[PDB]
Amino acid sequence: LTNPVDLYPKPPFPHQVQAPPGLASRMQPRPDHGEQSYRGRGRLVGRKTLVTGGDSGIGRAAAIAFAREGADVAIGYLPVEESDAREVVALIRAAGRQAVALPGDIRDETFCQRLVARAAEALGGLDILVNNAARQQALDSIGEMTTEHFDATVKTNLYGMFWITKAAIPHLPPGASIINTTSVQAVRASANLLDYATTKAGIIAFTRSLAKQLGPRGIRVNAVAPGPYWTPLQSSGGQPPETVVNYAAGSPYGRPGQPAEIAPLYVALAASETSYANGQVWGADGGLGIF
Amino acid sequence: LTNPVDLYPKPPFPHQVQAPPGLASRMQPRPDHGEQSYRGRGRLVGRKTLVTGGDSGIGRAAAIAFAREGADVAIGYLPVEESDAREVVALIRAAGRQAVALPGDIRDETFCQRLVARAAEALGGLDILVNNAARQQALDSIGEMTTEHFDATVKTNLYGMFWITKAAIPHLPPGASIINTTSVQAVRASANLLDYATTKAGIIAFTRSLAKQLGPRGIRVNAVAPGPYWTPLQSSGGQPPETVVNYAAGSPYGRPGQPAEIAPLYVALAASETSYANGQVWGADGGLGIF
Amino acid sequence: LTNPVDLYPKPPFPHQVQAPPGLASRMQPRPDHGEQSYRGRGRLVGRKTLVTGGDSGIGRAAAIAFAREGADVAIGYLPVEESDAREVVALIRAAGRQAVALPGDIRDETFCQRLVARAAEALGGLDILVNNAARQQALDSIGEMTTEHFDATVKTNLYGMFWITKAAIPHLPPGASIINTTSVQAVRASANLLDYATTKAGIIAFTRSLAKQLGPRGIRVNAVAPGPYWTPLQSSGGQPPETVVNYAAGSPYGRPGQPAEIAPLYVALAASETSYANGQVWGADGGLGIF
Amino acid sequence: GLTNPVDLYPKPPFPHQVQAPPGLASRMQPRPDHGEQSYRGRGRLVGRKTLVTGGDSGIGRAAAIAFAREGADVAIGYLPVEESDAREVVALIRAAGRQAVALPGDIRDETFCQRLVARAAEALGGLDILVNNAARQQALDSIGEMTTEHFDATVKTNLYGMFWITKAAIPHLPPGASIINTTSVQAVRASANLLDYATTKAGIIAFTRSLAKQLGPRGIRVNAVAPGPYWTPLQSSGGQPPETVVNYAAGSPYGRPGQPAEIAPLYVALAASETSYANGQVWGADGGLGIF
Ligand SMILES: NC(=O)c1ccc[n+]([C@@H]2O[C@H](COP(=O)([O-])OP(=O)(O)OC[C@H]3O[C@@H](n4cnc5c(N)ncnc54)[C@H](O)[C@@H]3O)[C@@H](O)[C@H]2O)c1
Ligand SMILES: NC(=O)c1ccc[n+]([C@@H]2O[C@H](COP(=O)([O-])OP(=O)(O)OC[C@H]3O[C@@H](n4cnc5c(N)ncnc54)[C@H](O)[C@@H]3O)[C@@H](O)[C@H]2O)c1
Ligand SMILES: NC(=O)c1ccc[n+]([C@@H]2O[C@H](COP(=O)([O-])OP(=O)(O)OC[C@H]3O[C@@H](n4cnc5c(N)ncnc54)[C@H](O)[C@@H]3O)[C@@H](O)[C@H]2O)c1
Ligand SMILES: NC(=O)c1ccc[n+]([C@@H]2O[C@H](COP(=O)([O-])OP(=O)(O)OC[C@H]3O[C@@H](n4cnc5c(N)ncnc54)[C@H](O)[C@@H]3O)[C@@H](O)[C@H]2O)c1
Ligand SMILES: [Mg+2]
Ligand SMILES: [Mg+2]
Ligand SMILES: [Mg+2]
Ligand SMILES: [Mg+2]
Ligand code: NA
Ligand code: NA
Repeated sequence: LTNPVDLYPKPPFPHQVQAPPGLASRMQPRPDHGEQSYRGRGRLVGRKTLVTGGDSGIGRAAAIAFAREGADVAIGYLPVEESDAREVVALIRAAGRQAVALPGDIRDETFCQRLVARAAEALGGLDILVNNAARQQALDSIGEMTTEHFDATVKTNLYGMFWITKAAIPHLPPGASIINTTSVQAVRASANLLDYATTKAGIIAFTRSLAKQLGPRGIRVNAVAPGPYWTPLQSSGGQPPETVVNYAAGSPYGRPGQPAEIAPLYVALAASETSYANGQVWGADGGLGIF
Repeated sequence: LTNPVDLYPKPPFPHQVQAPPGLASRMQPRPDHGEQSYRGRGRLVGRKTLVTGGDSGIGRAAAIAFAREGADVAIGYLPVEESDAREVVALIRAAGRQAVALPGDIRDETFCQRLVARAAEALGGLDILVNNAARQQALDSIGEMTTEHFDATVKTNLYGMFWITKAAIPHLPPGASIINTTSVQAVRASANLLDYATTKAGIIAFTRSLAKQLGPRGIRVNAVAPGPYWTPLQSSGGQPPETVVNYAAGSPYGRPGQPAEIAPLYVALAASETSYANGQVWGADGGLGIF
Repeated sequence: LTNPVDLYPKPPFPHQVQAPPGLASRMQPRPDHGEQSYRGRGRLVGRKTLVTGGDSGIGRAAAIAFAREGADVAIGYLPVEESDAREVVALIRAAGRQAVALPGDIRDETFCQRLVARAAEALGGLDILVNNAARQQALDSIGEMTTEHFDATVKTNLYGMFWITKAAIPHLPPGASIINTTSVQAVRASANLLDYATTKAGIIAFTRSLAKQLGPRGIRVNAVAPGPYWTPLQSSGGQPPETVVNYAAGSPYGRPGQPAEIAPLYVALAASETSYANGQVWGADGGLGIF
Repeated sequence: GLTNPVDLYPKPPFPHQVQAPPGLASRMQPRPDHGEQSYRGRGRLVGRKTLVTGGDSGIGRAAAIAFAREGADVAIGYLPVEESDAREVVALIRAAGRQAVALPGDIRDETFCQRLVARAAEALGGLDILVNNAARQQALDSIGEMTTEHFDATVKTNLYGMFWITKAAIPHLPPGASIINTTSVQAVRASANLLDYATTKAGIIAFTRSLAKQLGPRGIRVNAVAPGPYWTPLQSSGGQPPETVVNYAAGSPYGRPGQPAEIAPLYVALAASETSYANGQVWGADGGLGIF
């Protein structure tokens, strides 16, 4: 037994702006993605996985967990994040599994198609897809939101997911899983996250509808809804700098989550024994009590 | 007192297919938008309103009610719907008010700006905005959903709303109202409405976030969530023809709604007396009991 | 047009505590239930209504509005609230309608039955029922919550509603309306409102289930979900005194609602024209954006 | 490897099979699968000390088996008439090498709730996983037929019982402990024939969320699980009418109800010490209804 409250760092944190998408290695403190704590138990042996945004944050924690549970792992990421991605590749390989690094921008439809084709070719198949990449850039007013800002968030968080998922489904055998990362913002819908929250609510409806389409074919589609986590998405403008300094201070634990803490949700949803979880949204928000 | 169950038509309806967006005048029965039944009582006197998709369906019922409550009304619609729109223009003027007809495709960002500008110019201002136009085209499988189909739905239902709303805010005085039409599909998320349900959940988060931005400025932003209603959106491919024949037969009333029935929600949300309703989603789904 | 933000008082409010259920006339400032501002428009002429907790707060605002819309009104309240209740009786009569005053404790099943029977007898019928009375007593820890405390909340807010509603249904003709007051606490579920939040979530499910039972029989059942409002429920222990002093200071308007502002929801849900609103939860929370 | 979940378990139609409540799993046709043969532990709850109400049958039985195989000692509550189901669970717990405790009694009685927790904690040498899973569910088509006795039995079992047990348990729970409450998709599906039941299941979610905010700061996590339709005696003893039971979940995306075996992984995942930022959550497993 461990008290979860003081298991991880609490605010205040140092001032630390990065340009998006940021690097985990440059945060203060660096996030804990489970590098030391996550121990596998053979729960996903021989599975074949693609995790978008697997270089850092929640995607990285999921990639590490999958590899240690016996799964081979391809990760997508943006080229600017190469130094974070190389760490994850090294962690996958140290677990004795195959790692594939597939950099590119999922706003580009033809890249989405190439990404899935090359992941499946490299792995000799595909049977866990995690749509986790996201753009998040806070703005206090719609007056400041250009079409370029709105479009970048929607193209990353909705179109990219649509294109990748559509390309993936012909590869996925019965027994496979799709997992989409959404956010408590889907319904908390902060004033400063107008476009982001719009997409995160959309992801949940997409998940539920696609689960009804694919469930009869033996493919399960689910979503994970984090509350506030210590990731480069936040310190590179997902929240303003002063919010980052005091991130989640007012929450029940008085601290943000660390990515390590949410990896178990992804493993549980993908595992073959969790066979009646389909169309679900599983939250991990530290007591906000949203999903 | 009237028993609502028996107040309006019940299925089965005759087999009837139209190409989208369809005409209300070609439905059997023609929808009841309140042309004979809605009596105004001075609840929106002198208001200045823009209703997208005001030619037919729910938007037409809202436009008729607004005019009879003393508001001037501009309606958007697509050019092929001119014969429906002309009826709404005549109903607005018959109530003694000013009508403005503004056909154009809201997937076009520049038309969205033109629509708002011309509505405000003609009416001498703008203080009720109703984002109600939508695309809905049922498809049973993501495998048959093209990027063109997905994009048409997202550009109509999310980008059009964003562009129109952003262009309208500089016109809106303290005390104004924005109302966005969403759907029970936001959470019912049927297998055959993958892109549509995505957008309708998005609209709710957009409403909630914008309400937190604009509430402090004195502008209220709310959503209306219809269940199934008898409109040309459904018989022009929003549902497959045999579902249209049997539309809402399984509901608690055993019948779909008629547009007339939901107009009162739009009047109540816009009324100045409803001054602490902001960020809300008000349902009218006949007992499905969703919002 | 008037800015709704500045329409009503903002905190801080004087330190003030009353023994429950409290009196509206002893609050500082006295609440606005629409005594001067609510304008009837002939929307409920000849209806026959029973409002529990109609002496003060939201129920008082609804009772004034119903009378001004042309309905006869019976109000329930606790005997110690006679001084608040007689003001409401006077306002109903000033609107030209019949008032009935029916004090008693709805935790008493036999009283619940007498209440409904005497209301219908005195009015000559019954066709709007508003279950609005509630108990709310904040407590920081379950360790301090006696069975007596938990039972008082559940018996008032769940059993009382059940008994009154069961007794009323044989009187209610097709076309009648039942409205249940719930709370954003149903899902906000504050730490200090453990028993209360339980009951308010229960009320929503009760509303939805009963709407599916009675909808087919021509009786609509709906719920209203207020956010924070300035009523004696709060300064008599519903929130601790320092919260009352700063009540809703952190909300988008920076003020709580006044009961006057939510009356239009009760009128709209009761009106015959709102005929496809059944099983709904309509929020009025000032921009929290919950229901 | 990969298995198609659609046809992993039996589909309707099932034979007519009314039981008087609370019913016995051994008298269902077919007998439910609680994971007796299939669930393999992996040392995820070693040394934990657990109390599961309604652990004789159904979802609670599946949780009990999984907890024991993951290394936890397990006390179960149930009603005396279910002794024959409970004795099987006791044997499954012991065969995993754990301590089992059988604590029959009716949780509508406040005094029994207090003694249930005291006796569970005493027998196990502590308590650090509480699963509030017992429930009453009796379908009725109209409120006119619903007596105060019927309403009260559902509310006393599903809300008051949970309240009394939870309150008595909290002084025993150390930091790192878990409380898990079983709710239902009926919390928001709110069928016409489950008026009192749906009321309580929505109530359970608000109770979970509020208590998570109370206890989270002290290191105790409070969460809920939201099943869709599962093959259990709660349904065939009147939770649904007989014709619905015959065709249970035929119209769902898989065309079949869940078997309790399938939901046990949710209870293990919520309780595990590594799942340390899950608090106040409602995790659904409804086979594609897509509710929680
Ligand atoms: N951190 C939080 O507080 C929080 C809260 C709720 C939800 N979430 C969700 O967490 C998920 C993972 O993000 P995170 O918080 O772990 O942060 P993160 O920055 O570590 O991960 C986001 C990833 O998105 C990828 N990405 C962004 N734009 C891309 C593009 N155009 N092409 C390809 N890849 C792109 C990047 O590789 C990046 O690593 C996101 O879906 C986000 O919505 C996070
Ligand atoms: N009818 C239902 O069962 C139902 C159910 C839930 C929600 N809704 C919502 O109701 C709203 C109104 O639809 P309705 O059912 O009254 O149908 P409708 O067909 O009468 O109205 C939809 C309108 O959208 C407009 N429109 C569509 N694409 C457009 C474009 N590219 N540019 C400009 N205008 C465009 C058309 O003018 C059309 O009249 C929509 O937002 C829809 O999502 C309808
Ligand atoms: N004021 C808020 O901030 C707030 C917030 C959310 C929801 N609500 C809801 O608003 C509704 C009305 O409360 P209000 O805020 O207007 O406060 P209020 O105190 O003015 O009204 C509550 C009324 O409940 C009645 N009542 C209480 N116990 C009773 C009993 N045993 N028997 C008979 N009558 C009894 C009393 O007559 C009292 O006037 C309640 O259902 C409450 O849950 C209020
Ligand atoms: N089976 C489904 O379709 C379904 C669907 C949604 C939710 N649920 C939930 O699942 C949970 C477990 O039930 P189940 O479906 O496994 O059925 P089940 O019949 O196997 O378990 C319910 C148990 O409740 C216990 N119980 C009932 N009344 C009691 C009392 N007064 N005192 C003590 N114990 C009492 C009995 O021991 C019984 O075994 C319940 O909380 C129920 O709400 C079930
Ligand atoms: Mg990164
Ligand atoms: Mg049209
Ligand atoms: Mg009072
Ligand atoms: Mg049993
Ligand atoms: Na959930
Ligand atoms: Na609502």
